[PDB]
Amino acid sequence: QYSSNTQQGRTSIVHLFEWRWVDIALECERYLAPKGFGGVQVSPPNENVAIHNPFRPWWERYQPVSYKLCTRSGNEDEFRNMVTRCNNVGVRIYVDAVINHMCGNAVSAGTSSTCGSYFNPGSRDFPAVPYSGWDFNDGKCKTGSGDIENYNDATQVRDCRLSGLLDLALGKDYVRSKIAEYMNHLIDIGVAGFRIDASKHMWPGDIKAILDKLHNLNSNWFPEGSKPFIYQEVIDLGGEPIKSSDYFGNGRVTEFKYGAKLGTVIRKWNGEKMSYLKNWGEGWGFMPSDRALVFVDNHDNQRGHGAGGASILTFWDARLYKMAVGFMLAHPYGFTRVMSSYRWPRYFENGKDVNDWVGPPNDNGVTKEVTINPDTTCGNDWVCEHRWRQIRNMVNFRNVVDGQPFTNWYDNGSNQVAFGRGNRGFIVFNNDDWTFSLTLQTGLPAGTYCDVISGDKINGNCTGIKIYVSDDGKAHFSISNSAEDPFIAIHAESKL
Ligand SMILES: [Ca+2]
Ligand SMILES: [Cl-]
Repeated sequence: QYSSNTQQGRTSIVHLFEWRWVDIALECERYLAPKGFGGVQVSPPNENVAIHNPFRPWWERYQPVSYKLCTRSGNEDEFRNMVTRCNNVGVRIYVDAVINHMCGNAVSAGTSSTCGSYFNPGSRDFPAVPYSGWDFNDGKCKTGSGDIENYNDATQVRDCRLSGLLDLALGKDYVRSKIAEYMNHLIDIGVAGFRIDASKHMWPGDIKAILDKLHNLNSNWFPEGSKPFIYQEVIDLGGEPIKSSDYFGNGRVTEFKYGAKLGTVIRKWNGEKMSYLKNWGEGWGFMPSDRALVFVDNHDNQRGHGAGGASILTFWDARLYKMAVGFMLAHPYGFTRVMSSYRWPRYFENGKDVNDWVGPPNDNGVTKEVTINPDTTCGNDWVCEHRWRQIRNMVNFRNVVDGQPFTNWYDNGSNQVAFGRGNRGFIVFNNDDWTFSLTLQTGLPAGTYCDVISGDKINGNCTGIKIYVSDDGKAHFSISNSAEDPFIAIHAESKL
């Protein structure tokens, strides 16, 4: 479950949050494939609750009604069509598996579901699965409210309702099987792995028992013996009885310390400065690199939702955001996930975004397609951070330098740093209030290199800044403190 299963030479997965299957399918063939992306994390593909108050919030997709592959992103035909087309061009699909619970216990019974299935939360009735009262932890939970009341109690965090969400009895073989059934449906369709939603709220053993029932990946695209890639969502910033390491047996785990710390550093808050990033990684208290699923922000924290703090950088902070993502993509630590979002009508009430619930761009509830402007940007309020040249070129930078060791690090004691990856790449950052002008050892072979942040290499020339690495591997860098993108990057494939 530790192998990404991505095509030979691809190191990142992008989260196309709330995107529709047909758009992802197209996105794979026209952009993701030729741009070297490894895979796409898709929003939950199973039928969820249609919550009309508020109007179709993004979080309704985290409230299962059944395992029918029918959502606002598309039906089963479209889902299968997407997986096939993406796999045919070397781009993998990773499913966000919401298996810890069904919907909120207070949701009204009826057919307000993305596929019309009937369900009765009050009576614990989900016939489309089917699940009955016998399949939830109502009698196992020992709290007075029946919900999770204290995270200092590892047991209730696992057996009680997460904010009211009906907690599935993952200890029962029947439930474990119904879930395995759903996941094998996805695997057989072509899925390459899963993001396991709310991993902290399930015993590491129940998850395992579920994974033990899964098929090997589709043998038309994946080698024999291939197991689904597994990265469990566990928010652990320390201090809790539950640790991210408790899940290393099932696969990789989300490292929420990564984004929180990088953001505080890049924003230069709490006395942090980029020069401190020289021992970035385990040296900062993070989990082992071979188990970490890193990212700057995710669909949750870019909204402050159960977020890791205000330090989290997002597309709203474009300039600093690109530096954060660039550094992550260049640093060998962990497996990188790039975020891609939609712009919502953010409105504050003093540290309160009352519009953080707003779902994806839509027309009366129907998710809007992703239009592609000529400058390769996206319309209909889709941010598409993964298409920003600075991020897109850094995704390839990670591919190019893959396997090379972190070396040639330099820092000015403040916020001007630079480091390379073996003899295949070198990146430079200036986050100080003055100019960064210096000759640095890049560890790269002599030549003229295109800065892949400012431009691209095309027809034996650069469209942006050019860097000249002399015979001893040294090159001059000059990044103004007021540059729109205060960082430069070059690698073996950007060389003329
Ligand atoms: Ca649970
Ligand atoms: Cl996540």
